[PDB]
Amino acid sequence: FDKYITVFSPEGSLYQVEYAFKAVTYAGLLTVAIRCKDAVLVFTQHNVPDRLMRPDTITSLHNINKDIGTCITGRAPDGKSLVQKARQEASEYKYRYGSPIPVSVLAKRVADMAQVRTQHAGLRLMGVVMTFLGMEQNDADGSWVPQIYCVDPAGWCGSYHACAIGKKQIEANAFLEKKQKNAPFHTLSQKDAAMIALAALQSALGASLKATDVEVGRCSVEDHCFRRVPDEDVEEWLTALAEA
Amino acid sequence: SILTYSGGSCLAMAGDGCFVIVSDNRLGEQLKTISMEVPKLHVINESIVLGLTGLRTDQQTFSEKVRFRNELYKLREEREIGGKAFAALVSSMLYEARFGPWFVEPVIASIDKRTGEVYLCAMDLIGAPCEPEDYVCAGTCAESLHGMCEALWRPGLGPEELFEVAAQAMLSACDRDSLSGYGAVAAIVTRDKMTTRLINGRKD
Amino acid sequence: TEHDQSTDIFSADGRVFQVEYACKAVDNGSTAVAACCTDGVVVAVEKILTSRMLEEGSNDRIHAVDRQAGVCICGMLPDGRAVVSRARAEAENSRDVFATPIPGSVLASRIGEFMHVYTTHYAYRPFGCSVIIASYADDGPQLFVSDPSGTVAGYYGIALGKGKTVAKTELEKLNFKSITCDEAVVKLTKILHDVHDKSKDKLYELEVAWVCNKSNCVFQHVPNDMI
Amino acid sequence: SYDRAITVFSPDGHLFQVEYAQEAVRKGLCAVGVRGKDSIIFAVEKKSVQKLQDSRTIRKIYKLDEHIYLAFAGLSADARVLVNHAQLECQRFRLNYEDAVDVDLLVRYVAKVQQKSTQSSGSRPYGVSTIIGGFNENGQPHLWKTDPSGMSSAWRAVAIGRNDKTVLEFMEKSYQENMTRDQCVHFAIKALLEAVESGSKNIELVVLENKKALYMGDDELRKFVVEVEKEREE
Amino acid sequence: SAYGLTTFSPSGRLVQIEYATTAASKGTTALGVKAMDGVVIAAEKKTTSPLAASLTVQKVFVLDDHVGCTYSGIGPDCRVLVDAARKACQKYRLTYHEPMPVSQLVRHISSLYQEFTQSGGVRPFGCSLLVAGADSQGNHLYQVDPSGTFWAWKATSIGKGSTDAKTFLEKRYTNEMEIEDAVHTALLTLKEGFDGTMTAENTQVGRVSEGKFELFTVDQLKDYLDQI
Amino acid sequence: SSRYDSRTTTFSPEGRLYQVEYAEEAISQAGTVIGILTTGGVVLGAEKGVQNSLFDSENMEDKNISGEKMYKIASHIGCSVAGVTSDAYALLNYARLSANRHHYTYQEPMAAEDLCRLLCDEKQLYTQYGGVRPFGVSFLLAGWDRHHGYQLYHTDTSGNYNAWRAYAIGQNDQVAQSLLKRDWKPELTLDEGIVLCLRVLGKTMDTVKLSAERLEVAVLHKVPAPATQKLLEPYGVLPKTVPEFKILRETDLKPLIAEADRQREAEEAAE
Amino acid sequence: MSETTIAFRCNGFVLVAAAGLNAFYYIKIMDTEDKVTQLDSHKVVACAGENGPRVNFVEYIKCNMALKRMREHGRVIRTSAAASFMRNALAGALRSRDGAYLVNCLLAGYDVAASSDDDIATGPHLYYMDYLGTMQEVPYGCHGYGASFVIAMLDRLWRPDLTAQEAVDLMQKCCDEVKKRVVISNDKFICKAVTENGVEIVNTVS
Amino acid sequence: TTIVGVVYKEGVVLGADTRATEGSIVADKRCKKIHYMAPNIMCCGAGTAADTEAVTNMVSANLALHRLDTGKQSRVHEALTMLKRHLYRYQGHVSAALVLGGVDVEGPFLATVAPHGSTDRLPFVSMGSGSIAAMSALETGYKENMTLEEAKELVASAIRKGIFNDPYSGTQVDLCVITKTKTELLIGYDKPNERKYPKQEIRFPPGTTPVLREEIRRL
Repeated sequence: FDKYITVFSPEGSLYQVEYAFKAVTYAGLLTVAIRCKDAVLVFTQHNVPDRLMRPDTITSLHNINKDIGTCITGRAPDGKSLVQKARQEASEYKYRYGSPIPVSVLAKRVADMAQVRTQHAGLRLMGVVMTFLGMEQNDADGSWVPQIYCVDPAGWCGSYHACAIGKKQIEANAFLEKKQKNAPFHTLSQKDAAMIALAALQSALGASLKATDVEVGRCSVEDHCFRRVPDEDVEEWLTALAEA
Repeated sequence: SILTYSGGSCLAMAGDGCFVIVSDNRLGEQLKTISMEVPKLHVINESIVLGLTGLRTDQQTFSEKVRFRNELYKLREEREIGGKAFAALVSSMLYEARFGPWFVEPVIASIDKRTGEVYLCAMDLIGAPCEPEDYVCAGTCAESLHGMCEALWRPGLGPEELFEVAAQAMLSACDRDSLSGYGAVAAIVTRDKMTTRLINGRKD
Repeated sequence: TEHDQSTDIFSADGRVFQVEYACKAVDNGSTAVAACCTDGVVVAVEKILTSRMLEEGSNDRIHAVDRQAGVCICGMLPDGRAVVSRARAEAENSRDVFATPIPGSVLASRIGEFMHVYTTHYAYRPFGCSVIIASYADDGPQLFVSDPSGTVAGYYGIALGKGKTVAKTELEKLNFKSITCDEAVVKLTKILHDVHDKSKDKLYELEVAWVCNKSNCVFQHVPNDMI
Repeated sequence: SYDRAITVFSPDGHLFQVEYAQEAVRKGLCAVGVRGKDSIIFAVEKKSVQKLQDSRTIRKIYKLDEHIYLAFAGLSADARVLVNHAQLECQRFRLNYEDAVDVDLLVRYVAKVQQKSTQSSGSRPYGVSTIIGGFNENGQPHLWKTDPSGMSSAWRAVAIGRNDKTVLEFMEKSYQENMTRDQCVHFAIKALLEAVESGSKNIELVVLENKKALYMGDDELRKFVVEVEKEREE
Repeated sequence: SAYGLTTFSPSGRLVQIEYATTAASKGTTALGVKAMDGVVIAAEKKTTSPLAASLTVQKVFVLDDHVGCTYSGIGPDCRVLVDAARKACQKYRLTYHEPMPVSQLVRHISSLYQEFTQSGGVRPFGCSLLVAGADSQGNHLYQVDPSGTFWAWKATSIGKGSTDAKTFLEKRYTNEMEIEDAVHTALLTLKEGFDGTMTAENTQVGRVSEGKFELFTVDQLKDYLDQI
Repeated sequence: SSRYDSRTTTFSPEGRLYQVEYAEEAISQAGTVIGILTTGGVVLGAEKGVQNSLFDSENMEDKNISGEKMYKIASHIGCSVAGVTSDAYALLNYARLSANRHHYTYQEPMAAEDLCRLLCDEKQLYTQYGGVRPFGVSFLLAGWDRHHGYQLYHTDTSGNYNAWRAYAIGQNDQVAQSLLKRDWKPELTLDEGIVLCLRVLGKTMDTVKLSAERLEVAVLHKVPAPATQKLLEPYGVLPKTVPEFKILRETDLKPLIAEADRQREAEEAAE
Repeated sequence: MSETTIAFRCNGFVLVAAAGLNAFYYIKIMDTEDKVTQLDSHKVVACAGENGPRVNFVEYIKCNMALKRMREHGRVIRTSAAASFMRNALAGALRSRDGAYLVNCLLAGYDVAASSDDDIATGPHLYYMDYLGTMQEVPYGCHGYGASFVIAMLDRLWRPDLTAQEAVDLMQKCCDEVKKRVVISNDKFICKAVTENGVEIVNTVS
Repeated sequence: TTIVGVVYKEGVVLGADTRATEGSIVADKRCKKIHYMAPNIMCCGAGTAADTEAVTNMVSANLALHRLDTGKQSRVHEALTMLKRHLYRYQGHVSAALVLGGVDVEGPFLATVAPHGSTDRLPFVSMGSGSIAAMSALETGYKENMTLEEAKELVASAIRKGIFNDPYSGTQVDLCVITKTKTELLIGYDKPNERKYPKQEIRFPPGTTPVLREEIRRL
């Protein structure tokens, strides 16, 4: 009964929330995000099993507006419904206050959408983790700083230096923890950050990657916009890793 | 004019740790007089008096709504409301009827029990306040009253001297007005006591 | 096993069983195939007849949704018809409000969104159809599939329904960069005649449509002589 | 807004929510009405005698208009809601037609409210049976009963609540046409003491006559009870 | 869905309110101490991993310039109460042009908890709050639970390590403490129950004094941790 | 979703409403509450829970509006509650609003039985319409009005009410009701009533000496009328005495607790 | 103002009078309409205005007062509470969609003790009201074109200690002066007294 | 009313006069016309007093909520957008004209908002019934990169043109200086209208007024 709707079990837990988190791994893909000195990057597996599928129509990355990107991990159509609600939110904010929504504010608004379904009966929770990426401005000096914020099915909202989500996330997080001990990720260049993210994917999947197996997104101090990184730029990061 | 249909006027003045507030007694229908015993003052608590002028049906309706909100405030908050919060409440109730107003013009006087500071306010009929440190006036003989007070008021009067000045201002102005008169009532408020007096005037 | 009574409940493993059951209705239906050439797109489907006394055109599975785009339904036909209506309304909205023919990728994503919303609420059930969408607007020829989960993808060639495993094998021996829309009709029809099972379903016919340069980017049924 | 169906048919034509409501009525205190020539009596059992109860007892016979009264059995809180609806309808009728409401027409309004509660989604039936009595504007007395299904009927004497079926058999034998105001009071007290234990302060009583109503005092009631307790020994 | 999820049971218990109260009592530890001239509240913020950014995690909130709060239990549920409380404070200023008293704000919050124990289609909130503030009647510290019940305290604690913390405060509390001695006492009480090393990055502190509520920065908190 | 509906407003098979019975069981587990009708007023008394040292005062400006257990509804009506505390606050607000709207419309005070009947109708509604649990509260109400004088009512979870010369709700209500049935009399004064209340709470709590920190007492009585401003209200007429609800402090109880301990030591002597 | 109404209170009574006229433009339809309506055993209201609003307003007040009576054990309501309810209905209507009730009233009553606990000052009361919702307790009052003549007479001749006989005489002089000086014909008056024994018609006034 | 603003090198200076009138009478000789919006943002208002007061209070409260939610300093463009949207919905019936100024991470910002809901961002503005007279000093005196002292002297001279030449403006000058780090209010910055002839004192002997009755009450 506690297994079927949002009420508490006797130990204080919510089972539909636990099960919505297994939906995140059931989908079978892995994502990694990392923030370095001047940028934020996100690397997700591009799976095109069927040889007849048109690869440029399958994506886990989307723009919310010009300057904010998302990566969906988990049940794919659930994630597309949250992309549409986030788009609507960012456009209401701009009408009301006359400026584009900051990435920390947007993440909190989507986290509230999720919490409402853990507390009202009759609508299914969405079985996804949404990762949001963007640059944010300081009020002191006016300089811009990259951010990563993740939102989970319970309505939790949090910021990271780097994060792995999906199948074998436990092993990929362990891996990034080790690498962090050498140098904090905010001192690293793009290339060094990228070599750590690609090495973590490979280590956890237990395989070798070509450029066509990963899709990558980026925002930077140089160009605020969220943009897909070209396959040629990724090849050269993988080449650089294969050497060392 | 709807504001002059019913008759009546009100004045309040500030002193050293005291105020005086005064109203006329007439109630009419344009030039006809219905009653000569209708003062327009309402005691809200020991520290606050409200004077209301304007159309008499809206004085009676608006003062009943204010007394109802004040009763619920005391049960929720377990304290008496103070003068600045009371005037903010009244201004908010008038602006709620911005596009179909209550035809009343309130005058509010209060004294902070602790400090001895006096607070006066007058509002227009949609709630805009004005908070001088000397006197406020409203009603049918407002223009004359406003000029009598400017001539007679001075800083730092005690209760008895301040009473004399307010009575003379109210009686001189009412004698030049057809719609206000038949004497006046006054409340004199200090930290320690509240006195009330009936002032004799003309009978026309 | 109470977890499979409504679409608003996850199972312990992270699945939504009512949506899986709806997919089983599509997998037991008649076969469809489609291919994206350099000119256009071709769709073909098998109709299982329930009587030898039907008029021609009865229970058509292929429907136009704008001048330049069309839909083919697999699985339960009346459910498919509710999606056809929605799609017609989205194509009209795009012309009336934005003054454009709806791009193929946008049409497919709206159809997906609409189907997904019926997998979320205790009072509705999932659709029991998959839709093939074929379009040629200012984004070129495009072929998409949306299923009962609301998942949407783009293809060069595709097969659905009970013959799909074999049909897929035969679509993999085509050359998609080179083929024209007149060759395609011959190959696609052949695949459908070969997977037909003659024991179970005795009476059947084929329905075929296209949108291409030859037709002036108008979506239409092929003339019955080209079969 | 909750809109679940609560009252439904079951396999042999039963409406269980309506029969359960009828069981709450049979658990309730006993009530009696008696029509005479020119009077109507209502008599009701009370919860019990206590030292701590307040002497001014809460009334369980209600006035609906100057000329109409109501007694009941079942859930007391549901009955108060029904009384409130019937008081408003009596005044709505004066506002619309000028005349005072007839008793049979007010009984139809009440029965219709009960019937609707057995067919409206989102709500259960009233667990209440009523006895309603009054005089028209031509001095003729009426006495009616309603049940939780909405069925209404007119009676010369009637009983509801616990041991209704016993009190009704007693009344079937002894009732006579055209009784006096005092002969009616006797008959009603007597009928009640088939169910109830003593007759001290466990009876309230109302006498209704064309243009006069009386909640009987303790002294006048004691007189009538001893007279009846004497005749029950014979 | 429009039926109730919280219902009475044969011995008169409302079990969903107990289960929600069990969820609140398994959160991380928060506490509060009232001095004679202010109030301090504090909470643990340990992350699960060093890949999480510590700075952005908030356990102590400003509700208005004179009052703030902390929580134990389910965080996303607390955000709903914090938004409702902020809104109520501003609505009170628009009507009376003064700060909402803490007594009135707590009652507002309590009635929002009570609705989620009775309305149709909803479960109760799974968090307790500590509210601290200053008004005309002085400095106040209150606790509110998932039932909607509230209490005024001199010192108290909520969450996992809450029984040992309350025993430790009972010994060391006096009616004559200054504000600075209270900040010391609060940080000492946390350290007892803390698993690991208390740092200025994994703890958070707020203070009422001179009629204002303020979160300590990391730097301010480091000065206090080097003295204890 | 309909298969998980618990059907709170559905009759069960003997005309019973189970949620209403279960909420009544919750009341019988709460702190004891006593009420007594005298010739000088009504007394309400309640047991408070055990008194921790770290508890604080709200420090409210006016002390006779609310304690832990006693609440003012209007100048002539007070009450005391047993049951679910946050449910009591919701009904208390409804009563405050009802009683003060009546005064707005008629400019006179609401009758005590009328206020009690509105409150009980709000409870009855949740047992018949709308699919949620009922309120789990019982009230003792004390009032004064020009129709019937001093009154004491009790309300229950079904929405029924009754009138009493003395009564008890909560934990040990059969013990308390037995002692009151012995020692109540029609000719009690207000001070004799307060002593009779402290001795009954004394017995049920089961302590030889009465802790002044574990009790609460309120009274509804008539006091001399205040100002009579015939200059500002020329047609205003007050009477000599007006009702007041008062919550007794530790400096008003001290002598009355003494008198309750002496009568306790002279009842242990005869035995 | 085509119909005049008059009232005044003395030590143990209130007298109330009103003209009988019903008109259609310049034609008298009848001159015997009773406009002094009884609200309960010890209360009357005299109203001036067109038949439609007058009748619909007094039936609304009578209905609400009867309802309030039976949810209160049939106890007589005080005159100030009835006045307060009427004023609130007139003021309410003024700001409503249908508009104001165009009626002007005088309400009179005699208050009597409910029980032995009742500390009410027993006595007669008289309230002047207008169609806007203005309400004032007065010793005497009038509506209509005749009002100004009668008010001046009463300022000259009224005292609180008039006997019943002196008061009936004084009311007849007031009605005669309305007939003498007002162009609109008010030829028949109906008068009622309110006392500790209830409401009675005074037959010697017309 | 006369209200004025200018942009200088590091900030904004706002100014106002202090007379309120009803008809041809001076109701208040010292009304405040410079309202608080945020720690870095101020507003002066002309128009219907109640409307001006209500609008600025509502936006000031919604900006305070938004700072607690987001954690960031309020932007002057946000205030401007929120005012404009409210005024536009009421089609001029809420008759408030406003001068808004403040400083945020993108530097100084000054603008006007008309009652129908239109805006203008400029380096010097004026509004009210004295606006034409004040604008004559601004066009003769303004220049780029003024110091703080030049800017205070220029705003005070523009308000004095309204005070001496427009009958609905008067009494004295109030200023408000808004920099990156602080907001400073300077009430009575210039008082050019003192008393010329000292007020004759008119003593009434106590007992002068006839009284019929008296009641007393202790508190």
